[PDB]
Amino acid sequence: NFGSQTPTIVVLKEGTDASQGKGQIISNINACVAVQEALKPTLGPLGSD
Amino acid sequence: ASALLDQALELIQKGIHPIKIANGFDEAAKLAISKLEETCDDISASNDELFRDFLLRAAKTSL
Repeated sequence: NFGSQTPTIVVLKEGTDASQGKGQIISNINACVAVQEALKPTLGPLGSD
Repeated sequence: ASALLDQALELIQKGIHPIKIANGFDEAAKLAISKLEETCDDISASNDELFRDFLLRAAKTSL
């Protein structure tokens, strides 16, 4: 009423990441599999550094 | 060290694992040290007059 715009009230702050859907927990698993790939060939005596 | 690395490049092309390459130089390095320790002669039996000359042999080599 005090303004012609009447902005819609967002729940969270601007810039907050996305939310529920399909692939949220899968991204966390793929993030762990990504870090797990770096430590993968370092296993055993015949590994690498 | 570059000579060991340059010769290791050809062996990586053949598909040898690097640990077998590294273990080979470790056994070869100790074997070469064990041979060179036997063949070299001792100079402590000589007197001080000749021991000074051995320093002159190495002094002219380093300068």
